[PDB]
Amino acid sequence: APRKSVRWCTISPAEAAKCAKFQRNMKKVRGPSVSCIRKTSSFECIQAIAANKADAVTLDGGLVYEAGLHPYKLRPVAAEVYQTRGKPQTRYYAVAVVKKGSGFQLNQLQGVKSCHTGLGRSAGWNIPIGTLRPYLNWTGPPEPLQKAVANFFSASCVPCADGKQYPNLCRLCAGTEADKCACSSQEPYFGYSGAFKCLENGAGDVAFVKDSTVFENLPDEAERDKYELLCPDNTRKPVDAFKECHLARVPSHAVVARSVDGREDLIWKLLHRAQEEFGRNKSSAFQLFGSTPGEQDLLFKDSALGFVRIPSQIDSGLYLGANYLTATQNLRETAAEVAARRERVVWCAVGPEEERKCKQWSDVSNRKVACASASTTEECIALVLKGEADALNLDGGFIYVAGKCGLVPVLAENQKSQNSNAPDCVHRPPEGYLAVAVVRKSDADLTWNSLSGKKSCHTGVGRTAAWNIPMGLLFNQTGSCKFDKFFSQSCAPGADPQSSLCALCVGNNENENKCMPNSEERYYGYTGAFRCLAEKAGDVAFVKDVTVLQNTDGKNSEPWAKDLKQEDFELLCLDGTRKPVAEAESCHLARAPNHAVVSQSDRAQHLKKVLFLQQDQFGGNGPDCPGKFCLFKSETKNLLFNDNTECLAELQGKTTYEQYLGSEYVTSITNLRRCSSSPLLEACAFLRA
Ligand SMILES: [Sm+3]
Ligand SMILES: [Sm+3]
Repeated sequence: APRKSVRWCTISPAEAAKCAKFQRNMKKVRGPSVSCIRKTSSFECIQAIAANKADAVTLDGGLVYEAGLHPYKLRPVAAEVYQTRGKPQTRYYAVAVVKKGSGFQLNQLQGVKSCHTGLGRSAGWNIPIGTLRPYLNWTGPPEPLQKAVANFFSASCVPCADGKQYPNLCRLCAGTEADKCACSSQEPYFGYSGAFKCLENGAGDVAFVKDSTVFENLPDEAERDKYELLCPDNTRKPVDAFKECHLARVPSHAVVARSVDGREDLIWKLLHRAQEEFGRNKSSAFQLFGSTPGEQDLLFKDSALGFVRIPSQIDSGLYLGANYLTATQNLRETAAEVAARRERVVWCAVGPEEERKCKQWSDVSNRKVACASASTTEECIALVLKGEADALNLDGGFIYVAGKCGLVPVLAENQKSQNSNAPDCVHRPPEGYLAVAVVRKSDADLTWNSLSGKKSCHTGVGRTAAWNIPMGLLFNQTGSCKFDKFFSQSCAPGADPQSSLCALCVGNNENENKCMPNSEERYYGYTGAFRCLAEKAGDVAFVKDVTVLQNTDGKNSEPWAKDLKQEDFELLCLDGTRKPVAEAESCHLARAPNHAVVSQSDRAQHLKKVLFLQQDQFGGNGPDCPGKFCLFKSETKNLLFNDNTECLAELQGKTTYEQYLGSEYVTSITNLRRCSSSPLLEACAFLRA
């Protein structure tokens, strides 16, 4: 029954004392217990926990990142919350404080003495040095960045700096013999405050800090008018306009632990009660977010409202978020590397057959596109979220989540629709596709009204054509959320494998991977679903009219198909009517949005431009399609895009997810969520807040 005490990793004599007072205040409270291990730095604290020598340490963004790097695998368990001047947050602005009349503009920093909180943290280093990178003249990765900055500022006070090799980086540090440049509250200038003083005492001319710092020691407006903000555009404004003025915005500091056996469950209890037993003015016997006049920021960041518990799928990268990981990694990749990465495009494949495919496209384009894959649509969405990946094709069903995660649909898949297949596609308004209800005419007693407890084949859950529309419908008639209970059994990969919904699925040829949601599941997607009913594994196939068409009457030359015939298939129609496969126009459940590639709005454009190129060299009329590669072709296997894709088009202004899918569906979908919820939709829920 008992569960251990949280080992908290301190960093200087200061921290312990504080940690101390906490542990005891804690027990005096009859709350989960604590303890303090003792090392010398945040970087150290990391390793310690790594080797289960301890369990937690509140970390800076910059440090979180390192903490997540391979060997250690640390996770932002909890997040602090601060000022904002109004509505509380987990994001903070990174600035530059200089004394009125110092003159120099941010682009002029060469020659100035500068202050820094410590090595590698956001506000003081990560953000700043990257900004000024364009004036460093530093070979890149091969040549130590320390020497750069070293030689960029006349001298300075860099905590954790390797002042032996680059003494200039700790010159300014006012610290005793070895306390000098120490990487803890033993160095007076270490930390936000730290830096501010380093500027206040005239040591430096520019401090890189937290947006609240200044107000965090200048209680009197007057004093506050003595200083300013170096805005990235080259002007200077007042300390309280960080809002416009700032080098960057960066995510909150966080309580980190182990990828595995972190004891998350003990940590969060500790902090939760802590907010509650000694946070914002609750008692007077102790104060979490209160530190000595000697040193600030002990254990947590001073005057932090409190914490928020991060959801678990969140692993650092993500926590950070794109914008930050790129630049952070940017300070350790060559310019070349850099510009390289900016000009290309990494596509995110789901499943092997696809990666293969992405591999082709790669070699065919001469690397203008490269590849990033994984086992689940979710998965490739995250990757874009993290920045290992730029983009991929989504179906409206994933559009919705992607959109929830802040991504935007760039180009649309436009079928060789029918009117006039001239370069109309490009401008042609995406006209949609019909999700139909399919079964064996053979089996006619059957209707839409009959599907209670029968066999169903779904292309994928969380997808439109199949899942979304029908279940949504069924949701409208059953008044109940037990999706697995409706059809006797089912085939719908990405469902819980030990459920009926993944009952009728066949895993790859060697029957492995039952229910995964990708092409190995021979019953996955459009085709796979049509066959699941074809091989009669089930009775009702939720798919697109077109679907049937593509594999019957000798279309797909695959055995299971081969002798399939249009006439053999009937459409269930919303009024109990059944029709042949052609009357779809009047025999469908509804109209689905065409699929849509997507990425971070950021690259929105460049994404568009090279794909447009790629599509002029390899899609519908690809001068080289039947020749050395066809982007839009994949052996009735739908690799990357639908096999009938004429091309990809302009969204006719639909630029926000809602716009593209439209209110209704969107609403249709948000209704279902009342039934269920996914991991990533949740994740984002907290990140985008
Ligand atoms: Sm910081
Ligand atoms: Sm689809």
